Amino acid sequence: TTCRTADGDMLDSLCYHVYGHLLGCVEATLDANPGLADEQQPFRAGLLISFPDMP
Amino acid sequence: LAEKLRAIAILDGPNSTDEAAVAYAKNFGSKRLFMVDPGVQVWDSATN
Amino acid sequence: IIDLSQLPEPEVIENLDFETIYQELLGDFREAMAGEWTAEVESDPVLKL
Amino acid sequence: MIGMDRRSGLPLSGLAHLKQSVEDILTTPLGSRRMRPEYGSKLRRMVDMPVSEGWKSAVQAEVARSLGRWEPRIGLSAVRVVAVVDGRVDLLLSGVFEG
Repeated sequence: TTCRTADGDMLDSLCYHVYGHLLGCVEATLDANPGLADEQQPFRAGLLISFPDMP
Repeated sequence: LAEKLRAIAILDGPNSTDEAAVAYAKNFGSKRLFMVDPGVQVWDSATN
Repeated sequence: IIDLSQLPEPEVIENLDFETIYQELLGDFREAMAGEWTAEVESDPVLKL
Repeated sequence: MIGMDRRSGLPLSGLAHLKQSVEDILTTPLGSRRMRPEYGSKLRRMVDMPVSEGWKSAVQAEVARSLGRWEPRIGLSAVRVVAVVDGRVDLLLSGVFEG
């Protein structure tokens, strides 16, 4: 379920609209994403985050 | 210039004695001039 | 065949002690607060942070 | 309860700690806090909504909600819309003092 960010979107805001809660849902997104943490926290205009299923 | 803009021109007098501060403020007489006489001593980040 | 795991430890990042990390943060803090630093600003709750 | 002041870092407990928490809540939006998307208020989303009698039922709710959630040491008295000047809506918020 890969989604594309915008240039000011942030990680905990995005996966709260997708999942509905943030307990164990942000660091699992950083886990199943290669090089996402290396990228700066204010995301670039066209990075791809693949949100995993069953948080 | 303060009448052309309807502004309040905030002046500052010299850092000399109060005899020189009153004798400088006796030249102006206009309602759009605000004079703050003693100079502020402020900490600098360049000269430390 | 010589074991390399019996040597002194290599440091990939430098390992500074607690005091020179603290004053390195304070210097950056003063630059950020330049023009706004006061003796009252360096209060006890702020320092313990 | 003893907290620190927002500016100047001073430890104040009763008067300004109750004020720096309420006056922050009315202008902090939802999702601005990190890992806390439910802190804040919908008052930043009430901008440019039409000023109706159902709109005041929402603002008097969202004042009672967003302060009722995260500020239990404040008893809200009245949120009365007292003036509509130039689109600006004057809402009077008189709060009680505790502690």
